[PDB]
Amino acid sequence: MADYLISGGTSYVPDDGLTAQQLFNCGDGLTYNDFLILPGYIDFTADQVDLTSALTKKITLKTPLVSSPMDTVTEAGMAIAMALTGGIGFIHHNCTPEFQANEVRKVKKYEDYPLASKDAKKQLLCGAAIGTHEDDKYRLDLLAQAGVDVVVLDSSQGNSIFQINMIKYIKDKYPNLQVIGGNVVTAAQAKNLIDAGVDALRVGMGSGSICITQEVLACGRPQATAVYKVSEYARRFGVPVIADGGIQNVGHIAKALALGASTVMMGSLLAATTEAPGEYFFSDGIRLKKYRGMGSLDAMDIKVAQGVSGAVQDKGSIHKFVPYLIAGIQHSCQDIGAKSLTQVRAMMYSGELKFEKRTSSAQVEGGVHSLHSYEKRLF
Amino acid sequence: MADYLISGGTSYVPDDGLTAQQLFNCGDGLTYNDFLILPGYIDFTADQVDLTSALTKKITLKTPLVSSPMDTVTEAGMAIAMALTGGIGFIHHNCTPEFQANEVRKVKKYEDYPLASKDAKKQLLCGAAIGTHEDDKYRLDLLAQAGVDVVVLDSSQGNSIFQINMIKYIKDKYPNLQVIGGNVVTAAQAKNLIDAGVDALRVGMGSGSICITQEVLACGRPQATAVYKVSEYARRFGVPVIADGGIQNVGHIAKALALGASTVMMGSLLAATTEAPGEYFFSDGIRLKKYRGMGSLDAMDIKVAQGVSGAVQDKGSIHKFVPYLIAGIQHSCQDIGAKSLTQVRAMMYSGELKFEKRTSSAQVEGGVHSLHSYEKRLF
Amino acid sequence: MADYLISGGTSYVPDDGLTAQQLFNCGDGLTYNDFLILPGYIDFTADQVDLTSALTKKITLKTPLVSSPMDTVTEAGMAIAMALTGGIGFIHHNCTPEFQANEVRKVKKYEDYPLASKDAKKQLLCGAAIGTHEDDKYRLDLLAQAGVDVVVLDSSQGNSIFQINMIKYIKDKYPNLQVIGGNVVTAAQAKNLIDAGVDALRVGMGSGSICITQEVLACGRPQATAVYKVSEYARRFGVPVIADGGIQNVGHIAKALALGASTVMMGSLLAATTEAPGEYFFSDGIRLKKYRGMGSLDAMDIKVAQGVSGAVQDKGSIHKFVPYLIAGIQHSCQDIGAKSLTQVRAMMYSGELKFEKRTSSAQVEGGVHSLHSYEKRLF
Amino acid sequence: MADYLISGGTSYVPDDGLTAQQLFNCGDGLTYNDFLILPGYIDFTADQVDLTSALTKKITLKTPLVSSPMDTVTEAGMAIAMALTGGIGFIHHNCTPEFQANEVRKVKKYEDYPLASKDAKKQLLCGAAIGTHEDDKYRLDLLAQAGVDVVVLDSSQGNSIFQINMIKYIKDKYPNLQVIGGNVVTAAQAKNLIDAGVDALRVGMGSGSICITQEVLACGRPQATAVYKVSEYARRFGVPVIADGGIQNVGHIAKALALGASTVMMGSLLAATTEAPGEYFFSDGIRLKKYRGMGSLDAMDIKVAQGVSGAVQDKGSIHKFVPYLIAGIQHSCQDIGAKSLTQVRAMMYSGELKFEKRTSSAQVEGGVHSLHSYEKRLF
Ligand SMILES: Nc1ncnc2c1ncn2[C@@H]1O[C@H](COP(=O)(O)OP(=O)(O)OC[C@H]2O[C@@H]([n+]3cccc(NC(=O)c4cccs4)c3)[C@H](O)[C@@H]2O)[C@@H](O)[C@H]1O
Ligand SMILES: Nc1ncnc2c1ncn2[C@@H]1O[C@H](COP(=O)(O)OP(=O)(O)OC[C@H]2O[C@@H]([n+]3cccc(NC(=O)c4cccs4)c3)[C@H](O)[C@@H]2O)[C@@H](O)[C@H]1O
Ligand SMILES: Nc1ncnc2c1ncn2[C@@H]1O[C@H](COP(=O)(O)OP(=O)(O)OC[C@H]2O[C@@H]([n+]3cccc(NC(=O)c4cccs4)c3)[C@H](O)[C@@H]2O)[C@@H](O)[C@H]1O
Ligand SMILES: Nc1ncnc2c1ncn2[C@@H]1O[C@H](COP(=O)(O)OP(=O)(O)OC[C@H]2O[C@@H]([n+]3cccc(NC(=O)c4cccs4)c3)[C@H](O)[C@@H]2O)[C@@H](O)[C@H]1O
Ligand SMILES: O=c1[nH]cnc2c1ncn2[C@@H]1O[C@H](COP(=O)(O)O)[C@@H](O)[C@H]1O
Ligand SMILES: O=c1[nH]cnc2c1ncn2[C@@H]1O[C@H](COP(=O)(O)O)[C@@H](O)[C@H]1O
Ligand SMILES: O=c1[nH]cnc2c1ncn2[C@@H]1O[C@H](COP(=O)(O)O)[C@@H](O)[C@H]1O
Ligand SMILES: O=c1[nH]cnc2c1ncn2[C@@H]1O[C@H](COP(=O)(O)O)[C@@H](O)[C@H]1O
Ligand SMILES: [K+]
Ligand SMILES: [K+]
Ligand SMILES: [K+]
Ligand SMILES: [K+]
Repeated sequence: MADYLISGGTSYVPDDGLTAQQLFNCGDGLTYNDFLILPGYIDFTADQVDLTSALTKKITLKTPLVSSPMDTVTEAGMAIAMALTGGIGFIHHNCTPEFQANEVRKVKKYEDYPLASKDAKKQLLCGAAIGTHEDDKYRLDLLAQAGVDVVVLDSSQGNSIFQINMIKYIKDKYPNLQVIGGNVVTAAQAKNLIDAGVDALRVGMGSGSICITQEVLACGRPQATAVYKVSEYARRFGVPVIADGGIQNVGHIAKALALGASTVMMGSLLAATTEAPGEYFFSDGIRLKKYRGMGSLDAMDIKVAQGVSGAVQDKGSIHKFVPYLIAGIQHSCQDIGAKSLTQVRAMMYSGELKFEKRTSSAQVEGGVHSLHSYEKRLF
Repeated sequence: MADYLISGGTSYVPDDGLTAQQLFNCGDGLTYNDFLILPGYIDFTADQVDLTSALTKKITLKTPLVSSPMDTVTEAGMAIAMALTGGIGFIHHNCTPEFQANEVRKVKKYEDYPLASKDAKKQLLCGAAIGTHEDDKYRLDLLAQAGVDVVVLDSSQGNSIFQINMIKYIKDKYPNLQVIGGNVVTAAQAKNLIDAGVDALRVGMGSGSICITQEVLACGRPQATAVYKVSEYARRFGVPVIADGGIQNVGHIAKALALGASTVMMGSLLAATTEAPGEYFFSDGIRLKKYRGMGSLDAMDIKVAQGVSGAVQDKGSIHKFVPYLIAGIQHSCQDIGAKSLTQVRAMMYSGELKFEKRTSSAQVEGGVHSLHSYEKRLF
Repeated sequence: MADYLISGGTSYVPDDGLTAQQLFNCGDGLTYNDFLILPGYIDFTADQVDLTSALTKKITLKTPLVSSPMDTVTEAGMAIAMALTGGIGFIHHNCTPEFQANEVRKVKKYEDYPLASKDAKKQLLCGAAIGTHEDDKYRLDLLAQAGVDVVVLDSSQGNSIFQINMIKYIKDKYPNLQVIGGNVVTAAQAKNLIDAGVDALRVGMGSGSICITQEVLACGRPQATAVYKVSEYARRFGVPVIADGGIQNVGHIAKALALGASTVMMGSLLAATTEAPGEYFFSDGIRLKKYRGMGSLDAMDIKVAQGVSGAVQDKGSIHKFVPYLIAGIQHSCQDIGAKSLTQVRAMMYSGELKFEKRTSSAQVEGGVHSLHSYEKRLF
Repeated sequence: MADYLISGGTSYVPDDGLTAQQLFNCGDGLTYNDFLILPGYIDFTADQVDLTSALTKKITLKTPLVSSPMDTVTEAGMAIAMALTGGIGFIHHNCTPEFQANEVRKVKKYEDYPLASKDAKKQLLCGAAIGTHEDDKYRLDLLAQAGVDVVVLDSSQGNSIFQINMIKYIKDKYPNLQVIGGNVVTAAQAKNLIDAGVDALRVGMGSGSICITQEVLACGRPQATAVYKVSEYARRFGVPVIADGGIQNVGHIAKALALGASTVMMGSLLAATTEAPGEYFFSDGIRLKKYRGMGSLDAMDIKVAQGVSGAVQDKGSIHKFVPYLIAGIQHSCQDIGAKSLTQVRAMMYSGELKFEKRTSSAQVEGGVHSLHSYEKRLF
């Protein structure tokens, strides 16, 4: 009958809101806080949401969470905790190659965690970072001998001849080793690195909490727009994206995933956790832990500093914080009417998922307001 | 793996062309010849295309073809042929009520045609037209006694209190009789008639081959835009649309169906057929049959004429012409990558189906050109 | 000094006109006659212009001219003449496989023409057309045994599972045989065929002089826009384009090449030439030769005709007509300030080359006007 | 082959971001902090970047850095240091003509610095400022007798008959003396001054750190837009531009140079340096030096004040600060993929260089955020 024959029985949907393509075609240079995702239809419970994510072409994780390769964020303990909770961690390289290899070995030889990320031998997955310099090759070798599963080329500007040469060298010498390229914020850089043969991209420049690259070199891009554009280009070749930098809350993670990113990497949000490197200290009755950019003078100690050093308040253990992030992501997916992150991205690329801009007054309204005092308890 | 997890395994589609919503949002006042449908992907043969169409809320036809209720187009013979070939015909009402009832009876009592349109009693479906005047009520009664399955309220401007009153009267006295309202070209008229309780809409004003309403009363609308807008509004309430007027070739039928119409009604294209009323004559060696608008002075014989009278060249029998139209529609559906008209409309409403405008030079290029002489043989 | 340091010594260029990207982003559905190329700077003579063109990934021609695979256009003689003059011809397949193979053999065994197109063995290059049906495979084999250098899959709508399967079969059985896919007018079809592994694309649908596909199936695209879009997509993967259909004069060839096409294929312009198949006849004192679409009822003799049959006036020998086209293309390149077609396309993609739209009055002004009578002698 | 013939072998570049022309055609009134430069491709080291810049038509500097002619910024010592480090300084004129001439003489008679800016006699380059009043002529004479190499006409609004008359007088009496006109923010003012015969333009009004002209007289322009527009007009006649005012960090210098400026002049950034005039003092444990606008009541002591007076924190010696600025500019050039500032401007005018807007949230993200405390050490 006509009820089905007119358009296939699918009840029409009133057109309200903007698609991601429309939102990011205005050239406004948007970030996470500049927009919201409109709600959809709910016919499932939050606990049924699947957060399985692809870190690289061949590596798949049960959660989209990744720890940044920073000397104040990720060491063997942080990597072990992230792998157990369903994510992965990248060991920093501001150390001797032997120390990094030893940390990787500690991660690999570690012995309920149903979501634990493991390799074919039931060993916890581990990542590591290397540079684009000649010495890094030796470092890579040691990391290869320690059983590292994936390596990320660490650089503020990854579209360089040095990085392409290193990618080709790695692929020739270690064909089975997954390689992540970055950082990039434009489609041209992504094209160059994908042609080089990378298995994933790391997207972000200037958005880091401890980053001052934008005001020093005038180079960067708003995080949300960069994520959207790079993910849209990379999806044409089946290359996943890691949104790196600018993450402050679960909402940012959900927005990054909805815009095309397959994984999200956080430095500050995981900083000051128990598993993070360093020891807690006290200042004015507040418990804090050090957190610094790898380009800050302290980290590298004419030198042009690209980062700052400071402190972050204690957040507890990873084993309690990560489940909260997982629950928040699941609830966001339920609110937008998606049973999986893959479905979220499919809806966004198909135009089903709708977005809306936020004015400054809209941002004020969205946050806490009109209260004499209040306390915020996330969980 | 990433090949499926990024967006669900559906290979991305480059964005090329305009959606129907984009095409008809420019306010250019487009007709059929002003645009083309872009080709898609073929993974089936043309003969598998299903042309099942909904004439009304409860009446379904195996073909989308309908014959206009005109004194030079549709009588008992034309209706019988159209029903046998898979369509339906509406008996004109420029005659006594008894004559129209007798024609309806002839259609109903008629005794391989696999696509034949039949009612629950295996009797050929038949339609009829009535006016919005007091006398028409009596006419309707006779048509009801003859077994008519559907009635169309014939008027150049159907958004009138008289038509709404007649619709309510029919629904009260004949609850099981399907009623078609029209003609309308705007969403407001469609809203009024749908609220009245019509089972289908007849869309078109000024586009008829024998119509001069636009130049006499300055009232009308381009056919393609009217079809799109009225169909888009009516789909919200499950009300099918009959695109009436302006059809000159199979391409026009395909375009009308793709823009939202569930059926297409033709007066001139079926004129001069063997089953059409009247007798053939000869002029300058050309075999012709009369064809006139119901608003022309001849048809109604101060009077304001809204149509003209003339002649149309012979086209043969319906039993050979209609199969050609069916084959052409199937081939168009295959070219645009749809296995059914329902799928065509679903794709158009979902944005998958793409369109492109045509400049005057584009129209010239599309037609036959750069030939000293030629002969056109459709089939 | 400042004369060079400000911007590198390159004198600034006033911004006047539109780039191709700007021109074809308006969604107006433009054809060749709807726009003009603005002149540039001349610092060379016309005879220095290089017309070297890439027919496929591995086949390069000294001229961009190709003869269509039509039963009234290209046979052994036409192919031989085109190869000698610097182009190439594709043997039609509306014949027995043995006849086509014999024509290919005649072309291959033919024994000053400095621009002659030859293979590694100094044998004239020859192309042939095949269908996407099961029988065509056998045909292909014979064409392979006759020494054909390139094969084009002939279809009005080339984005089909059948064509992809045939492409894969050819690449598996004949890895060294160049394959041309088509016809396509959108970037999605081009993506599918390029992923299948074609070596070149054939772009055009509805623009043929003897084509009525647009009015019968409502499917097609304006030629210029299709050429631009498909060429822009294909250039990303190094796949050349053959603009097919709608060519009436040298200006159209130049426009097609400037919009991204690597070669141009003409059916009507080369029709009625001495080397074309068939015999001349006389009508009202005019010497004409037959020319028909391969989809016309005559060519294939329910059948849905997609072409017409007619006659075209005599044009002389190919050996005199082709040099005129070469000279005209060279003069157009000189006028737009390019020493080669490669440079033309580089300028167009870089935005240096500028275009302007043409109104109908502009088209009238561009043509001959305000004369009581005149005679047009091209050369 | 096709790899090179299609477009010349240059791999296509995905279109991402806006050109400067597109960015500044929106009429949004942008400043430095409102946009970012997108990264490019790196195939060289930062130390190979050439910062050679044209101060005027005939004067070329090895660095684009200039010191403002202010009584709290530039005296003989500051000029000597700037010339030694590769820039130049302009002696202020809020003093007796004899004092200014003596300072110029001190600069000229000063006796490793490979980048030192020297004249044909191996004497350090020196600039000076004069007004548009009758007395200034005498001042000019003394400055001419002291060996000044370039003179800048100091005025908040340089498009005046007085300034044009002074320019003509200088050119008539001192044909070989380079003259800088300003200040201007629009293309009409630039046209007038260029027609007068200036050798360079000084661009800025309302952007100074100590300037309140915008709120007092309602006259001014955002700095970035003014720089872009004036530079674009001046480049047509080979006239360089000095971006004056609004510089707070290296990123601002890089942005100003990328938008068309040939040199950058800073008052506040060089204020409180050791070579700056005045003596350090202490306030609340902070070491500060005075810095005031030349239009402030203190500087000129009804009077309409156009500037304010205050203090700036100590920054150290010029010989250490300037190298940091040079290194930062080089790193920015490397990040955007340019080996020289000339190449940067050529890329920007050709559209190769891309830009992106910044929302307020984008600005917040770009800066330091999400830290309990931190310390910023530039170098
Ligand atoms: N084969 C090569 N031959 C010759 N020349 C080469 C070669 N390869 C690169 N160059 C050039 O030398 C410069 C150096 O810069 P890179 O080594 O590329 O690191 P970087 O730019 O990210 O940070 C800046 C400083 O931070 C310190 N640090 C330590 C550990 C980790 C990080 N990670 C990050 O900060 C970020 C990651 C993601 C977003 S930020 C930073 C270190 O001291 C750096 O110098 C460039 O010009 C380059 O082209
Ligand atoms: N209860 C009512 N009480 C009082 N006043 C009423 C009432 N009801 C309507 N009026 C008003 O009287 C006028 C008459 O006009 P209608 O009867 O509505 O027919 P119409 O406007 O289509 O054509 C015009 C003339 O053609 C002749 N004719 C004969 C047979 C069929 C057609 N079909 C068509 O032509 C078309 C169909 C689709 C596109 S064209 C035409 C006839 O002689 C007409 O007068 C209007 O003002 C109206 O409001
Ligand atoms: N393996 C397969 N198994 C099953 N079903 C298949 C398979 N493969 C395709 N089908 C389907 O059967 C139909 C047939 O159509 P095709 O063979 O694709 O040719 P076509 O559509 O271009 O022209 C139309 C008619 O012209 C005649 N003719 C003869 C020689 C050359 C041409 N060249 C052209 O005209 C043009 C070239 C460029 C622009 S026009 C035409 C012939 O009689 C045709 O039937 C389609 O539905 C298709 O999907
Ligand atoms: N031949 C002439 N005959 C007759 N009338 C003339 C003639 N020439 C100009 N007038 C008119 O008299 C007024 C005076 O104004 P100017 O002398 O043009 O200086 P100014 O407007 O920049 O600053 C304002 C006050 O600051 C004090 N001061 C001292 C030293 C340096 C500066 N430099 C700056 O501040 C800036 C530079 C770049 C951006 S700001 C300022 C001084 O006391 C000023 O009066 C105008 O109306 C004018 O048309
Ligand atoms: O020193 C630095 N300068 C600039 N960016 C940095 C530096 N150190 C780390 N980053 C980047 O900023 C990210 C930290 O993001 P966040 O802490 O979540 O805001 C890291 O994962 C790196 O991509
Ligand atoms: O006399 C008339 N004046 C105006 N419209 C008419 C008249 N007669 C019929 N029509 C309409 O025009 C249609 C004919 O369309 P066509 O003959 O396919 O061009 C009919 O089905 C009516 O909707
Ligand atoms: O019968 C047909 N129907 C539709 N298109 C055709 C037919 N025959 C040839 N063509 C196409 O039209 C082209 C002829 O272009 P033209 O003769 O230069 O205008 C051929 O090369 C085919 O691509
Ligand atoms: O008193 C003033 N009122 C307005 N502008 C001034 C005044 N003094 C200096 N300026 C301008 O402001 C610039 C200082 O820029 P900044 O200190 O880098 O922010 C100088 O080079 C002059 O162009
Ligand atoms: K709120
Ligand atoms: K045509
Ligand atoms: K003309
Ligand atoms: K930041």
